[PDB]
Amino acid sequence: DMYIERAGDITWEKDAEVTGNSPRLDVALDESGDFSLVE
Amino acid sequence: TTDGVYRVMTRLGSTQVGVGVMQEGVFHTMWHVTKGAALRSGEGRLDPYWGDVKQDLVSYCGPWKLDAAWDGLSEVQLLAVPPGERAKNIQTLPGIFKTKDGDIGAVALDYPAGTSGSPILDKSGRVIGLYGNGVVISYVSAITQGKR
Repeated sequence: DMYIERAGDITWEKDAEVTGNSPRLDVALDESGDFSLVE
Repeated sequence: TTDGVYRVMTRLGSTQVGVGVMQEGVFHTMWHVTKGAALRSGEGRLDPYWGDVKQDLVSYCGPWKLDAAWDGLSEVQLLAVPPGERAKNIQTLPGIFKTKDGDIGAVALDYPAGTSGSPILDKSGRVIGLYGNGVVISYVSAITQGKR
């Protein structure tokens, strides 16, 4: 069985770690909700 | 029922299958996390109210409440709730999924699968979408938002 447990407030944190790129990707979304790359 | 971010757990032992957002009395997560199953919250039960496989979203106890959207320019924060770790904020500039139907923000962050449903926040603290439906190029998640 599936259950939920509170883990925190929804808040922005001023001291957050910062990481990751910002790629621009062409994609398609199919009926099953799956994204795939397009060329 | 308290507003906040929550782990979605299953049971021999317990495993974290995802995350979701309680806001305005409604629980929001990704369809692939729960497959629409009812959820326990203490002694109470949360039943699904709306869901859509193509958007990969589901709401419990009422209609989808989250409506903010990425502004297309600003950094955002993934409020990641990884299995076995405290909730933590990861700031990033989204990239973009370009589709035939318009552009969707995307975050190039690769967290454990049990992190799916974690909210992505704008600078005001509003939830602009949920993490965990995406593509591999590294994994890149759409910023998936529903309709209020």
